[PDB]
Amino acid sequence: TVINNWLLIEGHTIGIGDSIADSKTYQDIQNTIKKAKQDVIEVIEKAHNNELEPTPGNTLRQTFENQVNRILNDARDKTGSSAQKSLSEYNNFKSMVVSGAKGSKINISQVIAVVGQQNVEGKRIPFGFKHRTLPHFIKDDYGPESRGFVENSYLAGLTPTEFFFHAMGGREGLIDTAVKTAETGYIQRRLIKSMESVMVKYDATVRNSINQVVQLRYGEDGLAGESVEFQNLATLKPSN
Amino acid sequence: DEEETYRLWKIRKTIMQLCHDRGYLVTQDELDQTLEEFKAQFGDKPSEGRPRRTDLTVLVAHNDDPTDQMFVFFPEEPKVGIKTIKVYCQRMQEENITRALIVVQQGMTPSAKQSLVDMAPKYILEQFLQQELLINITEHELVPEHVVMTKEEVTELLARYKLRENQLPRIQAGDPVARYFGIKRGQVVKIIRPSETAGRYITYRLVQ
Amino acid sequence: IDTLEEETVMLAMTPDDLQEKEVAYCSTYTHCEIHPSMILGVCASIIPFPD
Amino acid sequence: AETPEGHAVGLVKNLALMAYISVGSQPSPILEFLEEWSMENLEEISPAAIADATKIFVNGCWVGIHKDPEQLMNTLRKLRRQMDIIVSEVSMIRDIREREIR
Amino acid sequence: YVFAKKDSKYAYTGECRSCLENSSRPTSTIWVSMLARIGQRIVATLPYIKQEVPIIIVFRALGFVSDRDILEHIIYDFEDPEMMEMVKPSLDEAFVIQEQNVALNFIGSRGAKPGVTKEKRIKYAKEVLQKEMLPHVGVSDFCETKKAYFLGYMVHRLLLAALGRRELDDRDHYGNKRLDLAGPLLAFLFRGMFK
Amino acid sequence: VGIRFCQECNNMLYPKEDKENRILLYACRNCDYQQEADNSCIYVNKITHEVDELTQIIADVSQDPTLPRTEDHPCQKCGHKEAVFFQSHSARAEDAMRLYYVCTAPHCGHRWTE
Amino acid sequence: DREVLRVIFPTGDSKVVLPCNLLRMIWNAQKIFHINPRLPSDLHPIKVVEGVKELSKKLVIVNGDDPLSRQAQENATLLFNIHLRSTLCSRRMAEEF
Amino acid sequence: KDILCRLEHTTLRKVTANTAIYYDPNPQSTVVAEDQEWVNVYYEMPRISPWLLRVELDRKHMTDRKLTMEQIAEKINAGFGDDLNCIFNDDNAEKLVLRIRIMNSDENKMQEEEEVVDKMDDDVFLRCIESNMLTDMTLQGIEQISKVYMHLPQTDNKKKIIITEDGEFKALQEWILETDGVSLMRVLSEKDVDPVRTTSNDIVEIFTVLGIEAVRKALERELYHVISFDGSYVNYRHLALLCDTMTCRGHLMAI
Amino acid sequence: KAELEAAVRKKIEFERKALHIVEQLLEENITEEFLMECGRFITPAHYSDVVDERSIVKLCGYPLCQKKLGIVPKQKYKISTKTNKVYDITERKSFCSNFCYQASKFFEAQIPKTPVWVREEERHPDFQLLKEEQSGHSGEEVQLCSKAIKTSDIDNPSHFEKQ
Ligand SMILES: [Zn+2]
Ligand SMILES: [Zn+2]
Ligand SMILES: [Zn+2]
Repeated sequence: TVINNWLLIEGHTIGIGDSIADSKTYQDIQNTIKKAKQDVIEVIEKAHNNELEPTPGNTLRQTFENQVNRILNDARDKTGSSAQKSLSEYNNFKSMVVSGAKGSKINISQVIAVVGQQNVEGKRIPFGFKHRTLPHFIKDDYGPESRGFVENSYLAGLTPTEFFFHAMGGREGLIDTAVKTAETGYIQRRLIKSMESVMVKYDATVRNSINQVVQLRYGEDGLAGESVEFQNLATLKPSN
Repeated sequence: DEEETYRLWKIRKTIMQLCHDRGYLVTQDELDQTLEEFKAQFGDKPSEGRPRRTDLTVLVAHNDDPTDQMFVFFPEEPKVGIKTIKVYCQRMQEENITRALIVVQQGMTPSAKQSLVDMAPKYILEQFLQQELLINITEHELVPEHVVMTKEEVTELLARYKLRENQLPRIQAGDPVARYFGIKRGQVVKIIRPSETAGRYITYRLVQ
Repeated sequence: IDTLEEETVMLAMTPDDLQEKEVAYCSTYTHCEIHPSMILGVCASIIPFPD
Repeated sequence: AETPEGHAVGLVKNLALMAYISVGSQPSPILEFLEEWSMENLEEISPAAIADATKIFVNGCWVGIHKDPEQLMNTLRKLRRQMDIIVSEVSMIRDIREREIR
Repeated sequence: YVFAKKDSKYAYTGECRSCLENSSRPTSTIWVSMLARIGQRIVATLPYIKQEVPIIIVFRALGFVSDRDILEHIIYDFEDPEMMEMVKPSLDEAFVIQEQNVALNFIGSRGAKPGVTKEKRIKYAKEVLQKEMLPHVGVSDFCETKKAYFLGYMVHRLLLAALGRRELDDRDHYGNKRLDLAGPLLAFLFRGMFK
Repeated sequence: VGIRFCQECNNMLYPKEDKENRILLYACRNCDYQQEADNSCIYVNKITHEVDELTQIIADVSQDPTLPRTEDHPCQKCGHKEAVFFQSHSARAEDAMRLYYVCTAPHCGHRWTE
Repeated sequence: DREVLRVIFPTGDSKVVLPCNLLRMIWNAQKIFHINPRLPSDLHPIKVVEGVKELSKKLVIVNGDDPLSRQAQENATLLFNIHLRSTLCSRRMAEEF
Repeated sequence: KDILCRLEHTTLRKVTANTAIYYDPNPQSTVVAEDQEWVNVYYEMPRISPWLLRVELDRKHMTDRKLTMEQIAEKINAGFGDDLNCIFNDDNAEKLVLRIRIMNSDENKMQEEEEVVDKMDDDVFLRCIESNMLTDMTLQGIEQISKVYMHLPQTDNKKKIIITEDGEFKALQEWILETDGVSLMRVLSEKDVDPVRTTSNDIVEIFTVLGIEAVRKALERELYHVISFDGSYVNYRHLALLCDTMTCRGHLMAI
Repeated sequence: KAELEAAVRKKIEFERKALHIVEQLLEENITEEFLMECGRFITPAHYSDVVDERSIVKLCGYPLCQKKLGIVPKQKYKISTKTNKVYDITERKSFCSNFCYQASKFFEAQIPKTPVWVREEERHPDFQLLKEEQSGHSGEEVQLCSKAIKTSDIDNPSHFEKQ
């Protein structure tokens, strides 16, 4: 109550200009993205000239794939951080995030910096036509634009192929949501009907419906779980 | 070859610890002898050699009374059948001992094991594969400490907790650590384990 | 163009950008999008600024 | 974008705006044109010629082989782009690596 | 469509749902699979036949008795020694059968109605290969050197997949789909009612 | 490695052994046709199977619009400046990402990897 | 007791979960009684020792008079007592709290 | 990596570069020109079958597994005896190969109906043997462990946490293997494998090898890992109670 | 009564089968008809136990044979070139001679497969099988009639006149 009323005095909003970054940060993010582009380009040229040697264990294709995903995720995270470091104190997205109240800082990263690489089943966008992701790209294109790297923020807007790769990669979220809710409800019901008759008896033992000893003391120290708390031990760390 | 000496030595080390746990007077030096002393004492050459399966056969006497002894029989045969278990029993008939322990390599046929248990009251015999003795499992990280409660101690337990044995948790009589301790139905194992909430916990399990 | 004839074609998104001489990406374009927003259905053509 | 959410996500879909579902046609005009454009049937050939020539399927059924599939695709496209014999909703794919014209 | 059966007993399977021009009778799927693992033999799962049939049996039931006259329909370049050794293991499972009528008998012996007479089983297998195997290729008394070519195409394309020379087919690709609107749905509903 | 075909019934010639001279025959099992082999090999399994893909790629792919062209890779045969590169994409040699070029000038179609 | 802890927690993670925040009750006490940390304390070290000794006997989870009941009691509060004796130390309660 | 290769399954197909069933009746003639010399090394003074299964093994794959063809011949006559001759070159020579010939059935076992049972020809027979003995000789490994990953860990949950004589905890970094496929009892009973560690993520294998209390503790460890993966936190009371209900009957009870 | 008598009946059956295995173990005092009346009791698994038990004692797993098994080969497979088959010697190692193996295998092939609890339920098909098995092992005693003594590692999937 007292915060609602002080907020009548102070007010909170979110608008454009919270999503906009000064020209310094725009140049920073553009240069970060351009570096990631040319780094993936030189990795691709390595692969195309066989200077890429497979890291021990997986493949040469998986080596290239991991190297590229690494470059591109580093680009996305560097843009996100270099953006959030420019959020003024007068910015309301900073207000949202530093108190952890609403959204994640990755949401604001995408709003301000870069949407980043879209994945379908953990990998980059699959080659869904014959050897290309969309009929707009050349066959055998492993560049970041071809396989799903959205290099625009939501303020600058996604180009037509980024829009589609983003729809592709954001349908996985919608399907994962449904399958997770289903599996989770199942697991919860199974647990709840498994251990539902177990309860601390009057001699402190934890017993099940057949009056069989499950534990001789609850939690094997006998204490309720809500009245306990994290504490250090102080004789488990120093030297002799 | 040296590999079979290694396996014989490891199995003898596990059997020495297994007899020590069950409460048999095993000397400390015979409990931890490295491969060199095993070679020097037995031969270090299994094939064509003195360190045969037989002649490494231990007879250890219990700690409460040296009358109650136990053999551990390493048969030379890969598999073991009724004839050899019967020669083992008639050998145990002399020097009047009743516990034996057969360390087989491939195991025993179900009829042979069924004949093993029908000698229930006078010759308690029991079989161990080699593959199970190449490691002491009671020295694993996951395996807590098991103690075997005497009958007076389990009586005192149930009279203190007002329990019936069918109210305790259960451990199968063919559990690896129940076979290790030679536990039979109706006996109670006491598992001491360290817990992160209380520090220590002593649960009990009834051998079903 | 149908969905399997669409794999032999080399589309452009816009004439104004894609078929203009530059540092060459593709120079064998064979078709062109009318407008790239014709990829959206009836209920998603109401959303303003969907990109 | 347009899909339901819940138990039918992704199973019910919607056409894009300019998407047109073709209504059907008859392959007989195309089959006659193909015969007339130096396509060899699957009876007047020796399976020794079928090797480096281009299969020609029409509606799934393998109909012949052609020894110049580039000029044939040019001709068939130029005809569909005038609606002479090939109506506009007729698909003509050329697998260059597979050597087929479907 | 050549897909890869995850496990079962077939490493690769190439199906072809066939339907005539005016869909008089429903589609009749034929499979041509390559067993997992002599060697990997090829079998043809025909409609109206309960067991798999060696592929060379189905090529002899069409009247291509010899063995060069069965690989000329399957392997268009004989100087490909890698593709020929894949068909070698299957020109052996059908080594016993060297004539058309014993092959037609071999097929009819597996039908839905295993008749009593060798001639009646031969005629049963004859009309099942003549009307229910690849009907889109033709249903006639001389559409046999076209069904041989098409079944050789399905076998050749299964080999190209097994040799890893062609990508397996995508089941979600929309080039591989067709939408039945009010026209096809209602015509399918009107065939039954006029019948 | 290859298939031999009979000369009377055109069925397949299977290998058999010639005892009296101990020489490898190829004999048909529908005739008494026999043929003294020249290979002395019956079966070759190539498990590692180093394959030439310069032989699977047909020059007709130089007519693909969707394929990337090049200029700094002239054909060695004809000296044509342009080419058309692509990758293998074959379940066997899909591991490497090697580029093959197919000269794009008509009548040449000379393939080469670098 | 330190050697015992080194057995229970062999990984060295000292963050445990115990039923009394002792470093916060010590703070509540420093505040309730206006403890001046700049002055000599009047708490006798022997009083700390004996007081925690008699406190550990009132924290009863398994009520005893019985050898196995006494052992179950000593186990049930083995970690909390180690804690209590290492925070209500006599050196800490005289130079830190 | 030595213990690695001692654990991981190595059949013969993973070692072979190529095979070839030649027809070679008189090995002194040796239709293959390269073998000819070292073959008479076995024929200076030692019947035989004319069909010859010649296996060219990969060299780097036998440098890795520390395999020598001596042991391959041993594995082969371990399953067939001298029913099936194997010949091999010396390893310091390039392209080590293995020449196999089904020796014979010596003079006895007469009067049988062998031509009646339509016996496979000798080439087809040697090929069926080559599949029967290529699918698995199992030259090394535990035949259930497909893949093995050796690596140094960084998370302190898998590092050797010792207590220095100073008295302080120290995390020793050292190699651990991660197999794929469980043969716990066979694995942790071999040399230079820590038996006091070396768990498994299969609680049925733990239950059969180590018992019900070990499966209780390991089941709790796996639940704790699954739950604390995404930085979550469930009190130990609840994990302990679930794992006490699941295993208080003597065996593993799914719920 | 119903399950109490069940316990006692199948336990007396257990010890009876035990000494049945023991009579089997005897180097002699086994007549052919003694073998008949004992195989009257023995089930498949029990006869497998018989052959394993005696094979351990270096005595032929077949009742009638008393030859000692002085040496046993280590190879698991025996490939024959007379006919072209790889044979699995994993049971033939249990016997001294080939005809003994075939005799024993035929014998347990003609053992009653119904469980011992309901085996003495019907002595009619039991003694049917008893005279059956006597005839069979007698044919095995006179001569072997087939040198295929080690099962068969079958790897031949081609069809013959399955038309
Ligand atoms: Zn011929
Ligand atoms: Zn050129
Ligand atoms: Zn015998």
